Amino acid sequence: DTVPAVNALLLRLGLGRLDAAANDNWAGPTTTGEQVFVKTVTPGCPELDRSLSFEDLAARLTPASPLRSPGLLGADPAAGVMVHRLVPGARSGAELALDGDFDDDLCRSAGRAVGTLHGLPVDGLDTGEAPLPPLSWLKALPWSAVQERSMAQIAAWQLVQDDTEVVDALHRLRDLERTVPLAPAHCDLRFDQFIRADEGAGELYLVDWEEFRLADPARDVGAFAGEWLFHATYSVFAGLTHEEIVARGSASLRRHLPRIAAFWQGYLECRPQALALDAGLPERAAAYAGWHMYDRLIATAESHATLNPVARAAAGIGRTVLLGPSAAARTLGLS
Amino acid sequence: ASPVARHRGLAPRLAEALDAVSVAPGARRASVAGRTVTADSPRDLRGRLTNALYEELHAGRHRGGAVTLRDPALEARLAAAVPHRTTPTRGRLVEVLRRPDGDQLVVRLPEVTARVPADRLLSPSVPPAPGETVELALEAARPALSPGFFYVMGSRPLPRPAGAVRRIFLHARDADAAVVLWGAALGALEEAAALYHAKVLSDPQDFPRRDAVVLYLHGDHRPGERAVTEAVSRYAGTLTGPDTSVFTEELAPGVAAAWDPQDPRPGQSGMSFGQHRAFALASGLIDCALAPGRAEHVVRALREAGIDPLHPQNNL
Ligand code: NA
Repeated sequence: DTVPAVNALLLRLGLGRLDAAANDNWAGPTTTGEQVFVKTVTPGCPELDRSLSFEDLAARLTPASPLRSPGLLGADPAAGVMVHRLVPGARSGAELALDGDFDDDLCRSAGRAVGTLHGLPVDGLDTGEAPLPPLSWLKALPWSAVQERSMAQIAAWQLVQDDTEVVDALHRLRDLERTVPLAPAHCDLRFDQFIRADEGAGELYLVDWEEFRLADPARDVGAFAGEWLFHATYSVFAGLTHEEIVARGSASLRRHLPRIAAFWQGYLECRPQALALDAGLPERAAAYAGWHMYDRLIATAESHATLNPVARAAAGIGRTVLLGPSAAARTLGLS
Repeated sequence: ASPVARHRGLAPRLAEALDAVSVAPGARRASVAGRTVTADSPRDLRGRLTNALYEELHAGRHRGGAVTLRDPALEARLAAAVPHRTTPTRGRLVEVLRRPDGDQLVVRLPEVTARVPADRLLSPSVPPAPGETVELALEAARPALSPGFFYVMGSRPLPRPAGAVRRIFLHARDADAAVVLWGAALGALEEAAALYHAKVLSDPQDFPRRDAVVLYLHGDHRPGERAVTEAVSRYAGTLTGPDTSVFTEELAPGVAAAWDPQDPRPGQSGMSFGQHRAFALASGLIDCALAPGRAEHVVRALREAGIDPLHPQNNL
């Protein structure tokens, strides 16, 4: 498909061709033996324009920044190809969290990276709003998107569409973005956008800046809390009463709260003025974590025909967080 | 002596299959075809037992001895074999979106509010008042709807309250057999004027399977069922493997039929036919082990699940 355009950039960059030891993605050695991560986005191409707006600012960053990103080797934006240096022995944060290696310490380094990111010239950046949550989809899915989703996903969408309180809360959260101090924000954070080198022992890298914008810093804070929420109330569990699933889920969250607290301490170490500028940052972040729950449940529903009771319950925790961000902010330790 | 003597009030095919099944007293161990299953409580055994009875009795995946991805080439062959292209679908109009590049209709379908191109409106012929019912030419092929499977709704709309659903299972031995069986079966069903949805495995690495093709016949199931059974009976044994589930009625080698569950109880819902029958058998077997008498525990639990224990392919 897109191999021509990828082999053409690698050739023009001196990286040879992709060896057989490796939209679509590619990682591994080049004929020249350089380890590269090839990303392709179908195209101009705005995700790559956002990626590049990050790589410009990341260049003006010390190797002592809590925020590290893989070096950009090149790009052909009109073909939707980017190439970066592969992180040696890359272990994603999703792998780490599944193995219990995403510890409090690593969560603090994530907050420092994210806190650092939000303090970094904002002139080259997209100020378009990120379609997350997708507000038009809360009214009506595009027919073509219905035909690319599972029955469980479709059911998960209808439940949110028919929940006026949630739909209203999401419209307000997105409305509030233009009334707050904006920051350079990743806007699509998940544990898998965090990479450690050296097979889990190395430094932390933040990647995937195709949604990088000048945006509400709550998006990233909420996203990180939301991942712990979803991990604690869903991932670790995937014939019981619903009250049991909520109880087991509430206790998993409580045991995972220090992960969120650590991130937020990290965050504030590197961005000590966040609340002096935004008192409602904790609350908006809580609301984003609440949406993030739905987002992650809907995505995982991809390979399901029904919504199991754990997903139904987990959803119910997000409605609580989104409809009660203030209290959720205190429960979550973002106060 | 007889398998039916000892297991009275139960279909002989389920009597015979239960001879391969024992639960230890206390219900913390079970054996299904010498697949051993243990647990720390009766309740944990219920689901481990339910799963084994499912695999061993319904699916035919045996494991008591010494022994995913959509494929576009197959999706194309399966999608090519569909005679129709369109299923008229009713919803309520919410709003008419007047965009110059193409008007769109936000319509509350039964399963989701969707934004549909106005050019798909059939009835009425001009977009009604919001609140009014519309009817839409929506694609019949749904390749993502059911993970693992290519799914198609029939040309003819289904009953408003769908009602009883006759499931027909074809044990395709491979993808090539599936495409032939799929083509055959859709032909017959559309010729017989059937009200149906159907699906077929869309990963070639997942054959063979007894539910490799599944037909969901609504309304009057006998025309479609007769049509299907005549259109494939020629291939039964060759394109379909011969074995079928103990819970189903066999129509020909590797062609079985049943009904969607109609379980009275709230919370015991949204189960497939195979899992529903297996859960009720495990529950009756477990209950037995927590106290001929075994067959009564089993008949009782099936009956409480809405299953006809003489004919467990069907519901009371
Ligand atoms: Na954990």
